[PDB]
Amino acid sequence: YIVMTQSPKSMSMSLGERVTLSCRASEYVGSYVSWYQQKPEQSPKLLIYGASNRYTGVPDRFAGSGSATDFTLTITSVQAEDLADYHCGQTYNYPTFGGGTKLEI
Amino acid sequence: EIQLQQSGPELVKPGTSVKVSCKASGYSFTDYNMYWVKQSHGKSLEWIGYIDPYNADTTYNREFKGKATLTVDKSSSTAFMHLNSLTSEDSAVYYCARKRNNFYFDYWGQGTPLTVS
Amino acid sequence: DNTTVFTRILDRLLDGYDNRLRPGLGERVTEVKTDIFVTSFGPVSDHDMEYTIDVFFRQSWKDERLKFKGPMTVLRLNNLMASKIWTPDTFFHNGKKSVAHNMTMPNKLLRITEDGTLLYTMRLTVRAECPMHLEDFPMDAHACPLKFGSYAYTRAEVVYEWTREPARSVVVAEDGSRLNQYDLLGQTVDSGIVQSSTGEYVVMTTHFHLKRKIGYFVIQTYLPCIMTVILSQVSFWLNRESVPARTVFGVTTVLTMTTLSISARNSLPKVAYATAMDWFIAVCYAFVFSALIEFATVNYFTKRGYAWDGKTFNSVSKIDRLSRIAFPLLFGIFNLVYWATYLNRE
Amino acid sequence: PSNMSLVKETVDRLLKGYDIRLRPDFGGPPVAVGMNIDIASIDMVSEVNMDYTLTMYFQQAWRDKRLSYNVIPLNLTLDNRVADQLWVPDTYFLNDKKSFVHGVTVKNRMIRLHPDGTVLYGLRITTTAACMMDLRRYPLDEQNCTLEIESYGYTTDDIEFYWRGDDNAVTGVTKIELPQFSIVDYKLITKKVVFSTGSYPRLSLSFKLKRNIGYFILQTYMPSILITILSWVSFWINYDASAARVALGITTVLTMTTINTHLRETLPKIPYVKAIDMYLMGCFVFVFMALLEYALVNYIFFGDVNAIDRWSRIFFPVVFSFFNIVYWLYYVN
Amino acid sequence: PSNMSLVKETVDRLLKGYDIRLRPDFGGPPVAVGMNIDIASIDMVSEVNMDYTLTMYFQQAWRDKRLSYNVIPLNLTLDNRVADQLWVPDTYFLNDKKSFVHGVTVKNRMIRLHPDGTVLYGLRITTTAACMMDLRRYPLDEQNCTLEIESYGYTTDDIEFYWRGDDNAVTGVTKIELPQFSIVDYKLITKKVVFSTGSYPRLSLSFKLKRNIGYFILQTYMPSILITILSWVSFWINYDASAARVALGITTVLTMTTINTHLRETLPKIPYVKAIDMYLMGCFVFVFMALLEYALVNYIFFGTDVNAIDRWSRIFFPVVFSFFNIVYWLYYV
Amino acid sequence: GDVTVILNNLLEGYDNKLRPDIGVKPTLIHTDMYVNSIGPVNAINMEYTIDIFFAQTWYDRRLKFNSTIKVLRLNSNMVGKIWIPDTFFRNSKKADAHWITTPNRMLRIWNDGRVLYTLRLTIDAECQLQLHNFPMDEHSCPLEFSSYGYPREEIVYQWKRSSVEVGDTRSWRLYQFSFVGLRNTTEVVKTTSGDYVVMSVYFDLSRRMGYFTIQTYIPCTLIVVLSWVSFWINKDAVPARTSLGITTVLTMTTLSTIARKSLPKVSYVTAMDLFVSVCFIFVFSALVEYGTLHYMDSYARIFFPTAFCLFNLVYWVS
Amino acid sequence: TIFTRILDRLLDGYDNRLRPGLGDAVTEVKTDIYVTSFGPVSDTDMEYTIDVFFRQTWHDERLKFDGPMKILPLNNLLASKIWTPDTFFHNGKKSVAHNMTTPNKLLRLVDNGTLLYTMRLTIHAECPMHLEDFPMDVHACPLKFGSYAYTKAEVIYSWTLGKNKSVEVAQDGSRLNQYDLLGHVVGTEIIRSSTGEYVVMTTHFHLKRKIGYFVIQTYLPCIMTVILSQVSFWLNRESVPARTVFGVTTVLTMTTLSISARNSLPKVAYATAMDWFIAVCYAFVFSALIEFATVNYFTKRSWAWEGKTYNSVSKVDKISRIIFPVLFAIFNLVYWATYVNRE
Ligand SMILES: *[C@@H]1O[C@H](CO)[C@@H](O[C@@H]2O[C@H](CO)[C@@H](O[C@@H]3O[C@H](CO[C@H]4O[C@H](CO)[C@@H](O)[C@H](O[C@H]5O[C@H](CO)[C@@H](O)[C@H](O)[C@@H]5O)[C@@H]4O)[C@@H](O)[C@H](O[C@H]4O[C@H](CO)[C@@H](O)[C@H](O)[C@@H]4O[C@H]4O[C@H](CO)[C@@H](O)[C@H](O)[C@@H]4O)[C@@H]3O)[C@H](O)[C@H]2NC(C)=O)[C@H](O)[C@H]1NC(C)=O
Ligand SMILES: CCCCCCCC(=O)OC[C@H](COP(=O)(O)O[C@@H]1[C@H](O)[C@H](O)[C@@H](OP(=O)(O)O)[C@H](OP(=O)(O)O)[C@H]1O)OC(=O)CCCCCCC
Ligand SMILES: *[C@@H]1O[C@H](CO)[C@@H](O)[C@H](O)[C@H]1NC(C)=O
Repeated sequence: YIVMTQSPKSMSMSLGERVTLSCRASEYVGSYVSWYQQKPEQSPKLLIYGASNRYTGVPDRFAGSGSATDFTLTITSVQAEDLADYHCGQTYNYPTFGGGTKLEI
Repeated sequence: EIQLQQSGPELVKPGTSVKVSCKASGYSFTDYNMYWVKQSHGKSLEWIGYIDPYNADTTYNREFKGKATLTVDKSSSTAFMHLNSLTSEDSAVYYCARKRNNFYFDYWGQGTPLTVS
Repeated sequence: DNTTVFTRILDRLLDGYDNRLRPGLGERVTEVKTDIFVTSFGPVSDHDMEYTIDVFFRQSWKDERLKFKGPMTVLRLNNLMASKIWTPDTFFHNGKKSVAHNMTMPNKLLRITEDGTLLYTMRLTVRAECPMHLEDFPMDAHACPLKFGSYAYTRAEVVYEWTREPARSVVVAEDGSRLNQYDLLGQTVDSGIVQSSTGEYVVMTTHFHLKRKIGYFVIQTYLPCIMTVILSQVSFWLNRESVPARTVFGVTTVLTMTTLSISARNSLPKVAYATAMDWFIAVCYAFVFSALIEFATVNYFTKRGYAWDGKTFNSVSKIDRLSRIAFPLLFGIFNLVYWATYLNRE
Repeated sequence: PSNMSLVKETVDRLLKGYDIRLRPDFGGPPVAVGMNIDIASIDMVSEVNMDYTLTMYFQQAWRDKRLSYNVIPLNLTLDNRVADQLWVPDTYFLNDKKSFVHGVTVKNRMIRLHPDGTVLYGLRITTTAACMMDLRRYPLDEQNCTLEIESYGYTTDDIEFYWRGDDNAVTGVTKIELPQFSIVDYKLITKKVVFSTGSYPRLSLSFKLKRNIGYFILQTYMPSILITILSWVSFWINYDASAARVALGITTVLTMTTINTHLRETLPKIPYVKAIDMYLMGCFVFVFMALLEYALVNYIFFGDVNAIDRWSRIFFPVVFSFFNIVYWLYYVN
Repeated sequence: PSNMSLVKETVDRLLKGYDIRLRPDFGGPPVAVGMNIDIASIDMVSEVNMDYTLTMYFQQAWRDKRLSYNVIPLNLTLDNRVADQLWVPDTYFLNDKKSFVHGVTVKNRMIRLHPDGTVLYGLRITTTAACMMDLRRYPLDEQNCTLEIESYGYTTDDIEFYWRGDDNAVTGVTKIELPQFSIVDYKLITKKVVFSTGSYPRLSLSFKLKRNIGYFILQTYMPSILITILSWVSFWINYDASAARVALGITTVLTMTTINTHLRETLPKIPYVKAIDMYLMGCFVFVFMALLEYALVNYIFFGTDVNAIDRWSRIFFPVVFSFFNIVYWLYYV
Repeated sequence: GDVTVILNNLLEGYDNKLRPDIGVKPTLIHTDMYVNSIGPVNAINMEYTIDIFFAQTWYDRRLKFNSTIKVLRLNSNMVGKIWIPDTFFRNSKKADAHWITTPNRMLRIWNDGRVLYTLRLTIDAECQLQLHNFPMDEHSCPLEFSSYGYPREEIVYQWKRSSVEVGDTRSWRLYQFSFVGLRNTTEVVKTTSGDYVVMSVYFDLSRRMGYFTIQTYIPCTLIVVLSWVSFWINKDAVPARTSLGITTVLTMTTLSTIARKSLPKVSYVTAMDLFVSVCFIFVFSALVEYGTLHYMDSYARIFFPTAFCLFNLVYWVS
Repeated sequence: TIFTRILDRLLDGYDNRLRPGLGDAVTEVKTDIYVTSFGPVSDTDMEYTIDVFFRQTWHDERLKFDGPMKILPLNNLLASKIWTPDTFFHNGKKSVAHNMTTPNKLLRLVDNGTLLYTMRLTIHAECPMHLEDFPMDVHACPLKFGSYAYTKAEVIYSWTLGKNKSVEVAQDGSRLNQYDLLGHVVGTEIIRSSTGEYVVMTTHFHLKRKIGYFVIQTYLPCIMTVILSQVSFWLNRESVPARTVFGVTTVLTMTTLSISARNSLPKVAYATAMDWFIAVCYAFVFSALIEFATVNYFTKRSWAWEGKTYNSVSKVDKISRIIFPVLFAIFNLVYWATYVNRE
């Protein structure tokens, strides 16, 4: 299948600081890439779909973009509730999620 | 509103079998597929398989081909996953994920922890 | 009476059915799950920057007005029913001129499942524009697009979808390849939004990744070009005193390259930039022209008009002897640099 | 006139309540549709477009119990415009790129209802059918071009095909005169091809077209032979006549290049050497070596010589004959 | 489904009693029709046929009071088959030679009724419009091709045209890429042309198209220049080498003629000499004088001074050729 | 009007699907043809275009009317409303009816039920050309036609007295041929669907060699004459003799190729292909004559022109 | 709605299969043509294409109305619901009635009942060409049209604005690349056929071929080729290889010119005037080679001039270099004079 690789395994960004989360695909996935937020003991919640669009009822601080095989999720200013693990998936083929990326202060 | 409610916590021993269900509400079941996802403790999510509820067609991951079976009840909105020949490596939390489009998984299940020991 | 049961079902489906209004008009978006089974990837006309493709263009959408209950789950119907129902006004954005085959009858199947789902498939020969950038031609590869979407309905009215995983929703028949000078390496599919003068529209893009085969152009162009370069460099090994013979070599060889250079362009569009073959032709033109200029230089210093017999005789020109080894090395080094630069790109 | 009234009400009875949407035995077993073809001509075989133009009388017979009549003892042959009021198989030719039914003085079409219920449905169709020709042996090639008769919408559970008469179905093949080919064989096949939408019945009429080597011998091989034979006259010319032999050698070499380009211009831009190319390249190597023969004689006298010409006089014909024998045997057999 | 039933009643209400034969405000003031184009591509600008193919999303907007609805708050986009049940302007392109609406998968048309009564009527049209090209400066020519959009049956007393949005109406002209052209400017004009039947509203969409000279260096000028330069090599060859110089000279004269006729067979049969002909004529004179230069040298010796004509012609010919170019290029560039 | 009520009476209860006297007797049809212009004869595709006012006549008992009006001359609007014979042309590759400004059809009905039906057609009929005396070959190109569905028991055709009324031949598009004569026959051919009566009109077309003589033979003959010039040229001029020889040999290789461009790709030698080949032999012999001579000349000056004209007499007599 | 009330009454009880005044008189169809563009002329097919606003005016008492508008411009679709003359072009090879974006037709019912029915048509009509004087021909290409079914006793055609004002050609509307439209003359005749008598309207467009294109592509190459052959005379007579290349190249050049010339021309046996010019040019070119052959015949020493007897320039060469450019000169004068001076 297609493996998704989150380059920064962890971070230590401060509250109110911009943070970038990178996601790489072993091969083409088109715009079919999405980001989900996994708090501890909580199921994933979709934030970004299509590699650029934002799911309805989501804060505007979550901004994501990218091209083929290069996808980034950027948070302009993180809040207390924004500290959680992040998974980038691909649905151009049989779905395969990448390793989680977690944030610290 | 939409809400997927899975079975719940489970306790089992190697060699037995366990069935975990994924009820769906708020939308017609046959409209959209239902994907099943596994996540070990502190590990990346893994895709097991999905079932087309209308014609009950199924597609399985090669890693989980023959290890799990996907069945669906059209009358009562629920997707069922059955595991057999359980082992210690299969102790994880299992989610069921609706697919609204070919872009994203809209609504995810609560999550069903699995313990093998 | 045996078929009267199904006649009364079809009559009920179209009773009060307005085929001008889409499903969910004013209620929901009409999701059209599409699929393409390329029965055969037609020829690519680089001259017109277009390619032909034969497809079983499949479209599936839910139409709640066409729910039925009966002794069968899937009504298999001829095209005559299709014109009675609403179908998506799908068109091809880069389509130049396409044919909906209808011999013997309209090549369209229309299956209505009991839940209202439709499977509307048609056989088309789509002649689509492929904007071609022939910078590396003939060692070039093109991602010829096949864009399609609703002509009238905006994204708020109809949205298009792939019926399977996007990688698995465009299938090419195993023997379905009518390409002569191309190889269908594969396809990649994407879905985007195009902003137009009328509104926002969903566009389903399919990039058939074609790589040209240099087999034709190697025989047709490069070998005559190379053998013309080697025909010219035969003149170096002839005696300088043979002025008409070496002169005939240069003029004929240079004349040949002009014919070849004109000939090569005739198979291409009249692009205003030089292609990779143009530089090869230009260098080959330079190498034959230099081989005539070299002879003209030798003829300049040819102090005598009579060749060897059996009374000083003209010596072999140092320009010839250097040109004997220089021009096939320089010409060889050019080929290595030329071929390595273009062949090793991705 | 009384019989005309009886025939009128009978045909009116058949088409009254007739539903064109449902096939014969809808919801029942597949309707067995017979097929028989009478080929009128094969107009032209196009390598450039990879197709052949074929004109035929495509007759397909099937049984419709709704169209069975008993009162009159005769086979009605109705006006061809009635076919638009009757269910007909949605037969299509998968290979076709541009096909039509003739339309002068009326639509060239036939309907004839038999008392049993059998419908005999004939159309005069011209088809340009795709035939991907493996031209590696061209012009010594045998092209197995097919006409893939297949139902579009109806699966094997809804329709069935058969050649009405195993080989009595297809007629007129022997009377076809092709200017460039000769139909060695024709085969009739029934099949079931599976698509993602289901399994469908297939009839494949294959023609084992064999190229007429006579035409290409006149246009392609003989000029190459004559030019290659022409280039050999250089070996009897004295070495000092550089302008003559060089002009003679260059003209043959350049003309051979023009010939190679001209023939390939008439053919599609194929990526593989054909049998003609293997011959033209072989001849091209021979005329080119004839040029390099002098350039070798020149470069030993100026930069023994008589013997080099003497051997070239004999070997170039002989070793070119061996090229022909090896060439013809490999491709003819 | 309830909303769709409401939409069904509204659409059926409009077409009920709708006279397709009578234009909006028939017998009243002229109906103002709004054109706006979106050039999808300009294909095959043909000098031989004096026409260019132009694909476009030709949109016409007019107010049809009979098609005003107030119950539905959204803009009804109806199926393309409804256009046949509606009055549309009888718009035609006066210089259209061969045109069609695209018809795959359906008829490429748009009908979008707006609540106020506006009707946005879109068509995807490929049209081979006629453009009489003044090829005197060809290939250095800026061809001013137009699309003469006019109403056929309705005079200015019955219909009026207006670019909707003025110069914003036509879009996509910058994105168009032509292999041998560079669209430099496009202008929109609104006229009123008078025929014997009356005065009619005319919209002329003039594109000023400038030819890309770069292509013609590769295939036309540089081969001519190189051939012209190649002919000068005879000046460097000794006079006694009659066979060499004459062979060089005579080949140059012919190949220029073949190039001249090579372009003329790709070009229409027009009487006026073109700039390419002027350059080829100039190139023809130089090569033809280069041949006559030897013929002068030949008749001077065989009929020190003989060297002088060679030397002066050696440098004068490149000079006067360069002056010919500078005069040529300044005149045309 | 009086005519309108008559027309409504005729079509009332008229079953357009059923032929006149179906199951009672075969419907006799009379066909007469006025060849407006025989289009170009396309030898390459083995076809020719023809423009005709094809008129066919038959009696329909349902279309009899008694009135002071003796005939109803009508436009093409009536054609689709009444039973028309399903006549098709058996050798037509493609056939166009004319529709500008309106469908080019004519229909007339007499009191006795006689119907005269005429329509203008452009027919790209197929003519198998036998190419052995090309371009001195004569062809009898046919134009067959019969009912497509109705067999001999149902539809019968019979030539009228004015069977083929060829018009002014001067206006014809017959560029290469001269229309020599017209013949028409009638025969019954058996098909899988039954026996059908076929009417074939033979147009005997004789080719004019004047065009090809100046365009093909004279260039071939002159190039042969060019080869003869070599003999008078001094043998010592090796580049000149060879240049004259090679250029003429290679020129005929081009003339042989272009000679085939105007012909169908047939698998046999035509007379022109025979003519160019022997001319090829002459020039090749001329070049070979110098090749032997370099390693005699006076004899070639006589034998070559003597042999060439000797071939011409036997060749052109055939 | 009022204009719909009037417009539907005219079609009520209207039989479009019958002429106006059938059995009572002869329907007169007054015709005028506005040539929007005299399209190109195909010599090969003996046809020309002409884009036309074909206007027909006839009186129909069934289509008279009393309404607020004295003239009713209707949609083109109403033309199919009313009787129109079944006009067709006797020499029309192929024609197109444009439908982009709708049928390019206009239909106007004047209050008195007169109908104006105009169509935009492209007409490939036959133009039998007498190419004897090609490329300097004057061709009167006819445009014959008339009714197909209705005999002279039913439908007669006239010119609405008279003979000299019923065929108007737009001043700019000339797509003639190779011809000059000198003018047009219109006439009417009656043709007898096996089905009856019919009125035929003939419009002769007089076309003069522009010799300029052929001056450049064939005549000048022929003249320069003829000049090139006559270049041989000035060259040294011992230069046999150079002279022979001149002769063979020029003669073979003429063959290409002759074949290419006929390539544009149809496959007729008229033996056009260009053939005489090409043939005479061929004879001049061929005779130049024969002149070299006779020079070569008596060229004895075969050693070129040096500074050991030397050859003298042949009297044939001295006379050839005079007579050839004079005989071709006078041949041009007589040739050009005869063809240009013709009406
Ligand atoms: C597969 O698809 C193709 C295309 O999508 C279909 O082909 C088209 O089918 C339509 C519908 O049947 C045809 O329309 C008919 O056209 C008649 C005039 O033909 C001329 O104009 C058309 C313009 O459409 C041209 O295309 C034609 O040329 C082409 O076709 C002919 C064959 O028709 C070929 O021979 C040519 O080589 C071209 O390829 C012609 O130039 C027109 O008369 C006709 O309308 C009359 O009949 C209908 C019948 O329902 C009436 O409703 C209507 O009112 C007309 O009736 C009046 O006129 C007749 C004339 O005599 C009178 O008898 C009546 O009494 C009445 O007064 C119809 O509109 C179209 O020609 C055809 N071809 C095209 C578009 O190229 C195929 O059918 C379809 N199926 C298959 C199996 O292929
Ligand atoms: C564009 C291609 C050419 C551009 C090069 C342009 C450079 C250029 O113009 O060449 C000049 C020079 C001339 O040498 P050339 O070729 O003429 O050879 C000999 C030379 O001229 C002697 O001087 C002559 O003897 P002499 O003493 O006078 O009595 C002898 O005559 P002969 O005794 O036999 O009777 C000549 O054969 O060439 C070189 O030396 C090699 C240069 C490197 C050449 C390598 C270039 C690739
Ligand atoms: C028509 O009327 C005449 C009387 O003039 C009569 O002789 C004839 O038989 C009638 N024909 C019919 C009714 O068909």
